[PDB]
Amino acid sequence: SRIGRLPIPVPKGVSVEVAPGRVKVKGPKGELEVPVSPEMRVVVEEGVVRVERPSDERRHKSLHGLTRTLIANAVKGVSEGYSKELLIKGIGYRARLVGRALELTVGFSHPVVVEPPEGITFEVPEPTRVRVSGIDKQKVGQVAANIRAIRKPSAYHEKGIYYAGEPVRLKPGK
Amino acid sequence: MKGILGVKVGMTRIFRDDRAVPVTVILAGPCPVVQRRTPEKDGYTAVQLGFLPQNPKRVNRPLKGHFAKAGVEPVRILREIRDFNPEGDTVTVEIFKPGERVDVTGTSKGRGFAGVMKRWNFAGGPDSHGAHKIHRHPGSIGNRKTPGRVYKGKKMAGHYGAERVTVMNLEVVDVIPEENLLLVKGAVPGPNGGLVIVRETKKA
Amino acid sequence: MKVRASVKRICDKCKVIRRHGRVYVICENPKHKQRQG
Amino acid sequence: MKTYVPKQVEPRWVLIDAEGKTLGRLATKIATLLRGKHRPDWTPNVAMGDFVVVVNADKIRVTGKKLEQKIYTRYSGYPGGLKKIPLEKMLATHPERVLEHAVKGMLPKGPLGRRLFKRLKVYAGPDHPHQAQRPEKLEV
Amino acid sequence: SPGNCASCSNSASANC
RNA sequence: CGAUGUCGGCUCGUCGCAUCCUGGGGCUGAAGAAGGUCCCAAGGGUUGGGCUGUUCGCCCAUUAAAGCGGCACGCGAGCUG
RNA sequence: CGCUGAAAGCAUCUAAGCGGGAAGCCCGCCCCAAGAUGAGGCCUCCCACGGCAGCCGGUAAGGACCCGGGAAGACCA
Ligand SMILES: [Mg+2]
Ligand SMILES: [Mg+2]
Ligand SMILES: [Mg+2]
Ligand SMILES: [Mg+2]
Ligand SMILES: [Mg+2]
Ligand SMILES: [Mg+2]
Ligand SMILES: [Mg+2]
Ligand SMILES: [Mg+2]
Ligand SMILES: [Mg+2]
Ligand SMILES: [Mg+2]
Ligand SMILES: [Mg+2]
Ligand SMILES: [Mg+2]
Ligand SMILES: [Mg+2]
Ligand SMILES: [Mg+2]
Ligand SMILES: [Mg+2]
Ligand SMILES: [Mg+2]
Ligand SMILES: [Mg+2]
Ligand SMILES: [Mg+2]
Ligand SMILES: [Mg+2]
Ligand SMILES: [Mg+2]
Ligand SMILES: [Mg+2]
Ligand SMILES: [Mg+2]
Ligand SMILES: [Mg+2]
Ligand SMILES: [Mg+2]
Ligand SMILES: [Mg+2]
Ligand SMILES: [Mg+2]
Ligand SMILES: [Mg+2]
Ligand SMILES: [Mg+2]
Ligand SMILES: [Mg+2]
Ligand SMILES: [Mg+2]
Ligand SMILES: [Mg+2]
Ligand SMILES: [Mg+2]
Ligand SMILES: [Mg+2]
Ligand SMILES: [Mg+2]
Ligand SMILES: [Mg+2]
Ligand SMILES: [Mg+2]
Ligand SMILES: [Mg+2]
Ligand SMILES: [Mg+2]
Ligand SMILES: [Mg+2]
Ligand SMILES: [Mg+2]
Ligand SMILES: [Mg+2]
Ligand SMILES: [Mg+2]
Ligand SMILES: [Mg+2]
Ligand SMILES: [Mg+2]
Ligand SMILES: [Mg+2]
Ligand SMILES: [Mg+2]
Ligand SMILES: [Mg+2]
Ligand SMILES: [Mg+2]
Ligand SMILES: [Mg+2]
Ligand SMILES: [Mg+2]
Ligand SMILES: [Mg+2]
Ligand SMILES: [Mg+2]
Ligand SMILES: [Mg+2]
Ligand SMILES: [Mg+2]
Ligand SMILES: [Mg+2]
Ligand SMILES: [Mg+2]
Ligand SMILES: [Mg+2]
Ligand SMILES: [Mg+2]
Ligand SMILES: [Mg+2]
Ligand SMILES: [Mg+2]
Ligand SMILES: [Mg+2]
Ligand SMILES: [Mg+2]
Ligand SMILES: [Mg+2]
Ligand SMILES: [Mg+2]
Ligand SMILES: [Mg+2]
Ligand SMILES: [Mg+2]
Ligand SMILES: [Mg+2]
Ligand SMILES: [Mg+2]
Ligand SMILES: [Mg+2]
Ligand SMILES: [Mg+2]
Ligand SMILES: [Mg+2]
Ligand SMILES: [Mg+2]
Ligand SMILES: [Mg+2]
Ligand SMILES: [Mg+2]
Ligand SMILES: [Mg+2]
Ligand SMILES: [Mg+2]
Ligand SMILES: [Mg+2]
Ligand SMILES: [Mg+2]
Ligand SMILES: [Mg+2]
Ligand SMILES: [Mg+2]
Ligand SMILES: [Mg+2]
Ligand SMILES: [Mg+2]
Ligand SMILES: [Mg+2]
Ligand SMILES: [Mg+2]
Ligand SMILES: [Mg+2]
Ligand SMILES: [Mg+2]
Ligand SMILES: [Mg+2]
Ligand SMILES: [Mg+2]
Ligand SMILES: [Mg+2]
Ligand SMILES: [Mg+2]
Ligand SMILES: [Mg+2]
Ligand SMILES: [Mg+2]
Ligand SMILES: [Mg+2]
Ligand SMILES: [Mg+2]
Ligand SMILES: [Mg+2]
Ligand SMILES: [Mg+2]
Ligand SMILES: [Mg+2]
Ligand SMILES: [Mg+2]
Ligand SMILES: [Mg+2]
Ligand SMILES: [Mg+2]
Ligand SMILES: [Mg+2]
Ligand SMILES: [Zn+2]
Repeated sequence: SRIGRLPIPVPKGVSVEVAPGRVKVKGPKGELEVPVSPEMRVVVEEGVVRVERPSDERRHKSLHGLTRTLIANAVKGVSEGYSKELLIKGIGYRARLVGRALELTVGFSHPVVVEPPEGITFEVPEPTRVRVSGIDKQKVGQVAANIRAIRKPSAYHEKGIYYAGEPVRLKPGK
Repeated sequence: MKGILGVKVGMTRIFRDDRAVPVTVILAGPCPVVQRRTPEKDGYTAVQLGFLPQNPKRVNRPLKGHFAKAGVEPVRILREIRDFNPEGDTVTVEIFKPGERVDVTGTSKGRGFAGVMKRWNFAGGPDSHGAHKIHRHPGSIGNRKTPGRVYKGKKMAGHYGAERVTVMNLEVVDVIPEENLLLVKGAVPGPNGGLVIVRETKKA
Repeated sequence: MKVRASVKRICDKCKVIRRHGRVYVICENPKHKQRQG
Repeated sequence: MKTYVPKQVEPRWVLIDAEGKTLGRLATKIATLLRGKHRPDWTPNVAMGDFVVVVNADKIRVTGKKLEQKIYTRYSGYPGGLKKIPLEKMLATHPERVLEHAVKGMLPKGPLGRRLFKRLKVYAGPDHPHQAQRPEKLEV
Repeated sequence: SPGNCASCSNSASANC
């Protein structure tokens, strides 16, 4: 029934150093800084990072759970890494990689060419399935969201860009 | 941002691809540079251009020393082109080639004291049906006790024209370097003989 | 989006939240989306 | 006896670092310096306050949501000519006006008050050109 | 007109 | 009440926004197209004519649209009457 | 409309933080503008005149007056 007090397992060898209002997480896949409220305290133990709040007032309880997850996400980010998948659906709809870029054919009068931000890598296996990959979890989700917005699921037809595991809830037409 | 000083000479029309293109003809160069405005010295970037030779017997000592430091013959007009730094020390019509687009700044023709119908295209009054001495009059100029005054900027009679006008995005139809001539499609502010400034367009 | 002075839950899936000084009712049924105003 | 009136004094020059100080609470003291009410010979109808140089005016501080919500206002006289500039943008364009506007509204209106405003010299950034006057650094 | 005789102010010339 | 000229039209604007159009939206009993309803938005735009003193209204032909109100039922030391 | 995300093990556009997004807002374009008395800046010219922050005079660089005019203009400019 609590997230802030949940100890953070740390794989080996990802290192986590604490600094005023920022923790620095270094791992195999890269590095990430996590800006932390000075009101919390981040504690490093044997292969385990922990966070403590100074009181039980709501701003401290609210910051507490947040701060633990932000650090846990960076630790998973530099070791496992993060990724999201997108499923293209629709008859003429497909995707292909061009250099490091992502080119979308989703029913417009033109292709749509998405360029990967620094720290993000695009891969197209099947021409109908895209995977967004990176070490920053928010950044991975942001890019994935950006791509999906180019052609959202239709309300009436199984056409458009879909999240992997996104239900197909359609409504009748005539 | 290229620019050059010039004099409006007059209008005609030429024929280009079985079309008649109205042109106004501008005698642009040559424009010697007499001073450069640097960010270190002046806070901005510009060239002071000279234009049209002047009888040295007419040029006072303060001006004559300005020309001296430039190594330039006395000239009748000095105007700056902002954000223009030409490689040479002389600017000529050949900074424009046909097809480019320009903005031309002149002093419009001066109508003196212009009534409200010429200056602001007001509708005047009726010319019959009882209209009493108000045929060219502007009508109401306000409300009543609220606000009991007349807006700043109210359109009223007064001097009109003889003011700076820039007309923009004019196609350069031709340039005749042999004669410092510059043909431009359309109309340009001011009278024949007026001084004009020709600048690369700011439209895209 | 319904916009009204009385924002209430309509079904058991409706959720009352507070975004940027305003009260919303978000829900999986798009008709149940409400903003107070 | 009659109340002592001073002969013309030599004004003091004074330096203040505005960094991190609250806008209104700093302006209150600068106003007091400007009026000279910190002097035991304060006369209400002449200028005898100090000259006040202020640095780092761009790093003045404010509470609440005032960066977004404090609106400076100017009226041109023309129809529809009420302009509105929030604190944020005023700070990002003419940061010295934020302090100047606050001190200005805390000075007396009239000729003397206008002169006293001229004895304020507000600068953004850590430096000022009045080295010649050798201002005494004040703590407020 | 005020003038003539139904009204009586603001509106016509001398007569009195 | 030792006078604060009274409808409408014309002229000239200017403001409000409870928005007629144009721009941005959510919901739709939204297939598409076209609507409905609500939200944001006052930058600009908001036609010509027949009838009547008319304001309004009806009608004709169009329109992206033919918005509603305030300014002494805006404005007669500006006109009309 | 989102991303990430607690309080509240889930969920949440938000409480920390980050995106997208209007003919509207700020710039950008055109014109006025240092009486902006906070009277700005740059280039050039004259200069240490003779008499008891002041006075009277002769000048310097310059300017005005007068005149011939002007697609400038009521006069003025
Ligand atoms: Mg001719
Ligand atoms: Mg040709
Ligand atoms: Mg033709
Ligand atoms: Mg000339
Ligand atoms: Mg001209
Ligand atoms: Mg000119
Ligand atoms: Mg002229
Ligand atoms: Mg003309
Ligand atoms: Mg007229
Ligand atoms: Mg006309
Ligand atoms: Mg005209
Ligand atoms: Mg006109
Ligand atoms: Mg005009
Ligand atoms: Mg008319
Ligand atoms: Mg008419
Ligand atoms: Mg007429
Ligand atoms: Mg007539
Ligand atoms: Mg009559
Ligand atoms: Mg009359
Ligand atoms: Mg007549
Ligand atoms: Mg009139
Ligand atoms: Mg009145
Ligand atoms: Mg009236
Ligand atoms: Mg008034
Ligand atoms: Mg004039
Ligand atoms: Mg003009
Ligand atoms: Mg064109
Ligand atoms: Mg020639
Ligand atoms: Mg939900
Ligand atoms: Mg005494
Ligand atoms: Mg203080
Ligand atoms: Mg003090
Ligand atoms: Mg004082
Ligand atoms: Mg005093
Ligand atoms: Mg604030
Ligand atoms: Mg008072
Ligand atoms: Mg009478
Ligand atoms: Mg009465
Ligand atoms: Mg009387
Ligand atoms: Mg009276
Ligand atoms: Mg009377
Ligand atoms: Mg009276
Ligand atoms: Mg509204
Ligand atoms: Mg409003
Ligand atoms: Mg309504
Ligand atoms: Mg609309
Ligand atoms: Mg729309
Ligand atoms: Mg809609
Ligand atoms: Mg149904
Ligand atoms: Mg249908
Ligand atoms: Mg549709
Ligand atoms: Mg709504
Ligand atoms: Mg509007
Ligand atoms: Mg308005
Ligand atoms: Mg309107
Ligand atoms: Mg009509
Ligand atoms: Mg008829
Ligand atoms: Mg009619
Ligand atoms: Mg009618
Ligand atoms: Mg009426
Ligand atoms: Mg009727
Ligand atoms: Mg009827
Ligand atoms: Mg339409
Ligand atoms: Mg219609
Ligand atoms: Mg109305
Ligand atoms: Mg009223
Ligand atoms: Mg109106
Ligand atoms: Mg009424
Ligand atoms: Mg009535
Ligand atoms: Mg009335
Ligand atoms: Mg009206
Ligand atoms: Mg009358
Ligand atoms: Mg009337
Ligand atoms: Mg009236
Ligand atoms: Mg009146
Ligand atoms: Mg009257
Ligand atoms: Mg009156
Ligand atoms: Mg009559
Ligand atoms: Mg009659
Ligand atoms: Mg009658
Ligand atoms: Mg969601
Ligand atoms: Mg979420
Ligand atoms: Mg926040
Ligand atoms: Mg944003
Ligand atoms: Mg987005
Ligand atoms: Mg446009
Ligand atoms: Mg706005
Ligand atoms: Mg100018
Ligand atoms: Mg000046
Ligand atoms: Mg100037
Ligand atoms: Mg002057
Ligand atoms: Mg001022
Ligand atoms: Mg002064
Ligand atoms: Mg002064
Ligand atoms: Mg000065
Ligand atoms: Mg000056
Ligand atoms: Mg300067
Ligand atoms: Mg002389
Ligand atoms: Mg003359
Ligand atoms: Mg004259
Ligand atoms: Mg004359
Ligand atoms: Zn519901």
